[PDB]
Amino acid sequence: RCSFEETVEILFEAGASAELDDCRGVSENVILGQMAPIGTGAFDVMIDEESLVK
Amino acid sequence: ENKDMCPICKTDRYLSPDVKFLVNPECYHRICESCVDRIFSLGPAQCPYKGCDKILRKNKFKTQIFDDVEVEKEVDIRKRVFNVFNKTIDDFNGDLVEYNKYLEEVEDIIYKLDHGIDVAKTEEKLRTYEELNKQLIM
Amino acid sequence: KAIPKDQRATTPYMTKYERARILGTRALQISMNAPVFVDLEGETDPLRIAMKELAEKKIPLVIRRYLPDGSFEDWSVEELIVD
Amino acid sequence: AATLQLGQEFQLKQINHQGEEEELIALNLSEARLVIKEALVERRRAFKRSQKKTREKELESIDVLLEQTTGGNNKDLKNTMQYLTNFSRFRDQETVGAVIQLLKSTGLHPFEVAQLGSLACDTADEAKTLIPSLNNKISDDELERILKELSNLETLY
Amino acid sequence: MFFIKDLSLNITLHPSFFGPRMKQYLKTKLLEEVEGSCTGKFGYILCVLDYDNIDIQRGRILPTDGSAEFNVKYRAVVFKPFKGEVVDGTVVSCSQHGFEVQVGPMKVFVTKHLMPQDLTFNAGSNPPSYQSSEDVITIKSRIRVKIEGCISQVSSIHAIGSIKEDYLGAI
Amino acid sequence: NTQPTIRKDGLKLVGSWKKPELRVLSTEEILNIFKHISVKDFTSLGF
Ligand SMILES: [Zn+2]
Ligand SMILES: [Zn+2]
Repeated sequence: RCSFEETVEILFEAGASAELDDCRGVSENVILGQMAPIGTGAFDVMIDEESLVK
Repeated sequence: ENKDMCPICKTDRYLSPDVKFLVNPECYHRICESCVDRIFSLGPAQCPYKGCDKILRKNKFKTQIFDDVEVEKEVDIRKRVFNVFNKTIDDFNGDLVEYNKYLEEVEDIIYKLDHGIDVAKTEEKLRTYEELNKQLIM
Repeated sequence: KAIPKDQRATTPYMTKYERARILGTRALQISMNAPVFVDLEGETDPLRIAMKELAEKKIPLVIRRYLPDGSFEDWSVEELIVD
Repeated sequence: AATLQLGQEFQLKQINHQGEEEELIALNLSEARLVIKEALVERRRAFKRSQKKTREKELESIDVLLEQTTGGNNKDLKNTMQYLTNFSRFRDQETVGAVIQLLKSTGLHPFEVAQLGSLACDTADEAKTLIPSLNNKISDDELERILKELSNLETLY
Repeated sequence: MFFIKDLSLNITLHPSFFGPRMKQYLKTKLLEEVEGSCTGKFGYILCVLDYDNIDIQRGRILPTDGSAEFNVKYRAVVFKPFKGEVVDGTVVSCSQHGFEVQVGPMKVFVTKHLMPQDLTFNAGSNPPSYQSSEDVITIKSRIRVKIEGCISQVSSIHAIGSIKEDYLGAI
Repeated sequence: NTQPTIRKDGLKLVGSWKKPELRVLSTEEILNIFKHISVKDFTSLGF
């Protein structure tokens, strides 16, 4: 919400009311600088050790 | 007394007296908690109770309801010597004369200890304590 | 909390994003000296080798599809129908 | 400190890797040597299995044969074996079972009985001074008896 | 104290170690890093019990670099010092501030001020030894030290001991 | 005690009592009153 327009007011109300953020939003993951759940990053890639012996 | 209970903490009545005042059996001197804890916590040294030089050891304290140092020492030595002698030459057969004579000897020993005499008979009483302990071990 | 194999109700087809990340991660491993499971026809580029392994389903990976309620599923890329 | 109040991971309540509750395992310097020296043997069997396809000399020689097993990065464990062996008077796990039978008979804390079995004392005042947690939790005559039976269980090897 | 605790560690593997035998490699790494090292939370790790039934759980791929991350739960024998703990040791290095007692893998230090008054430092001897009124503290001599405090820094643990109190000193 | 009317003026808060006695509320007084706030009070406000 703070990213769009009124940054300082939203931040001040957030800190005042002890607000918590889930941090799965788009802009949130952008600001923190790591992978977001969009497209390629909307799923994790794993490894199966039982498949290496195939 | 309410005016002497620790050379550093002699008047703690208006400071909420919530600390106890321990007494070491080798000094017979009152020391408050925060002082004695540092005393035996920094090492077994003597307390400065009016220039006291007898070393205060770690732990081995006691609570005192105050019955004067004379009677407290006489009851501590009385109980200790009573345990050293145990029931030797006492309730062995039922005699009353020799029993009262032996009790007279024990009370005379405790008397010589509480009076000290000349630091000569009391040492013989200590050797008597070692002999009685050797008899109780066997 | 890991939905079992008899209750996996997601699409069995591999999406373009799953194929993309599988070819990207697999090609990245091949570039980092990974054991190749397919005989090469003379290729040098790692992406072509990754697509060669995807064409024969020799890629040893399994996808953990996250569900919106917090759960997930394990769809191996060998059982996923490509294209 | 030493007031029966350890850290978080060293609390009386422990949890194994299966999820069950387990009491804190406290070991004295007697079976603690037979457990390291014990597991190193099966570790040597595990190292020689995949390979197919007087009291001080044996200690250092076995520590060398086990040093060849490891990658030469854990010699402080062998020096710890020399420390324990130089400070150990017990032997054989049967006698150790008897020692646990004598320590658990009083109903004390595992750390307390560990400090009891790990220290060599002759009187009860020694055990009460070296162990600040034990001063009134158990009788002195019983501690002297435990030290007597232990004194009969120790043998110069 | 020599305790036994179940520890968990995250092992990182290079993509070149993804052979069918990789499990062995895991155990290999699980030894090379854990045995001999030290942690500020569990103390000096001595040995690792149960080598056959080592749980592998499931390996996860982190984003960049492509390295593999594993969460291993095992049982290990570790050594953790404690404050106010009577231990025994042998001197190694000597200093004017005090002799450095060696207790297992830990090198405890005893301050000169934490020593009785009769124990004096002697530098004229080779090696310099602490001579008292009855006991002579030398390198090869065995001394029972009561640890007063311990420091739990990451991968480094040092403790401070004393022998001023009764029933202590040379063995 | 009659609760005054708090008005904002020049980065300050002036309190008006009708009883009229108007007194300016200082920062130390407001902070004291805030120090006497119970848990249910400010947690009922959104803190
Ligand atoms: Zn005082
Ligand atoms: Zn005194």
